[PDB]
Amino acid sequence: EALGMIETRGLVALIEASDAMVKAARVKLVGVKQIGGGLCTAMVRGDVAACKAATDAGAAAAQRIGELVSVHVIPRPHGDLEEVFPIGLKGDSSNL
Amino acid sequence: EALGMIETRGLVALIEASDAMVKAARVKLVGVKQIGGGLCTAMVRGDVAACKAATDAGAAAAQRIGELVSVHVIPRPHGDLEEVFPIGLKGDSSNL
Amino acid sequence: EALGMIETRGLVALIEASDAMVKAARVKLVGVKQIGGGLCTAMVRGDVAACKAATDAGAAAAQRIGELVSVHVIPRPHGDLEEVFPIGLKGDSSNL
Amino acid sequence: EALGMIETRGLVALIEASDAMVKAARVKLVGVKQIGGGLCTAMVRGDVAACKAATDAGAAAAQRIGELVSVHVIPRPHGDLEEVFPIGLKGDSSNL
Amino acid sequence: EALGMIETRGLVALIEASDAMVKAARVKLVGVKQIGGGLCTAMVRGDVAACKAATDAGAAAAQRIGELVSVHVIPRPHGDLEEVFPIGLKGDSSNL
Amino acid sequence: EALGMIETRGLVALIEASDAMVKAARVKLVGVKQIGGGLCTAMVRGDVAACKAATDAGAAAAQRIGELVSVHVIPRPHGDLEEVFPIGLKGDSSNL
Repeated sequence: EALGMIETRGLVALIEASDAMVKAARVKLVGVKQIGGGLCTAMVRGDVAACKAATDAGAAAAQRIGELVSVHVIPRPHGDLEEVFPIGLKGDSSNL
Repeated sequence: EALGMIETRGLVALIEASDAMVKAARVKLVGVKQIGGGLCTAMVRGDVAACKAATDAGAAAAQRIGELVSVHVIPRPHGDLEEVFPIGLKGDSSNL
Repeated sequence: EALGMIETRGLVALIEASDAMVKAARVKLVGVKQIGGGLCTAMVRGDVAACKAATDAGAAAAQRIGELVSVHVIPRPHGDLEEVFPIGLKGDSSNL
Repeated sequence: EALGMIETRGLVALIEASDAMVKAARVKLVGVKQIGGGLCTAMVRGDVAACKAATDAGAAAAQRIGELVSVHVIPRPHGDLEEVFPIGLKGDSSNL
Repeated sequence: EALGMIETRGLVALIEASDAMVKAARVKLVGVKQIGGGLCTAMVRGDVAACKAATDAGAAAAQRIGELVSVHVIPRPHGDLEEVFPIGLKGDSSNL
Repeated sequence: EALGMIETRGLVALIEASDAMVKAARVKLVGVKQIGGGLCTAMVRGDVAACKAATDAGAAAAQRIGELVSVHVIPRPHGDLEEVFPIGLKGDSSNL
């Protein structure tokens, strides 16, 4: 499955962006990660088309209420990514 | 149930904003999350009307004593949001 | 019991502010929370009068040695606050 | 094995940089570490040639979408590094 | 016992300041706490005279190599402080 | 044993500085600590001569690729330091 991601500065932009992604396409919200500085990121998985609709829906909403840091789709993420980041079809992670 | 959220820069604005939300409407404070940078966020659930009264009460108070980062109501949050964020009618989360 | 709170930027202001609060009135220091950015907050509980004496004693001291972010008393905090914040007469929290 | 590393300010640059590294050379993504301030770092291991191809692929991508903080290859990292940093051929670490 | 405290921006100032405090007087290093933003604080306990010698030794050293945020002695800290902060003659705390 | 320390703003400077320290002298990397703000610090132990060679090797490298915050050797660190900081000849710490 492809991967879509949205970064926001502020958590309410990011929760709203996520609700938008998920309502706008068959994508699944799989995890969310903050890195300090107030930066936070949501990840979704689904079909490549969906992740483009998703992240495009989610970017819209973020910008209406927050501050988008970045939006991006990786169509075919390396399986190696699922080991290290909270982007994985089964609660595999991002809790340490 | 709808979802209301308030972000503040500083925790005493946010505790006061929360006491305000909860006193002003039938909404329930369900969790609170910081993301570094001194940003912190409270979430409430209740009827759509309540979450508008709540967050409108809470914004007032925040601004009197702190620095509101953002206020917002999502009337019908996707169930997918409850998996990933501390917005959930049963201590399901935001402890890892 | 009422609730008093002091925010400081820097932890030595905040420890001194707390020693001040607690020496100046019958209030009890119940917890302390940092939110990154170097922001940290102390909470006390006691009679409404005490929490005004407390926080007024604590603000004085903070400002002599640090940087007060904010001071504030909520006379009758909603019981809902004790679920989510380290403001509670019994080590109920703020450890996750 | 050599060690390659990419730092980004923002996590979506860094996830994209990583997918790039790993697709562009026989290197293995071994861990990722944030240090607050929104700084985050990915580490890869492989042959010296690979880690140069990797990190050069990963830098490209980071800069297209984010803000690279730094890129660098250490051809022959001291074994002492594997004790203290998440750069190690076997989930040995960076969880405390 | 009295309480002395030093705040530094940067951890090597703070480790050096601590070695200084402890070599210069009969005070005991009891804990150290960071609050993000790169702020970190060391606490010592001993006789009031010692904590003045200590913190005065420690301030000197900090300023030679770092950035002192603040220095301060509280001669007779409320017992309530030992519940909430890492200032306590017996590893009672500051691990949650 | 003496103690050497390097602070960097950015983790790849710091990993490179460490590989340098350890290759340049008989010193041992004993731990590493971040304090938010993107500040991170490595500690080494060895003979006083070594820790001067080490930290001097490590500073060089840091500055070529990052931003050194500070370098410093304490020849004879108080045993009290090993209780509170990740500077200790036996995985005693800095995990809470």
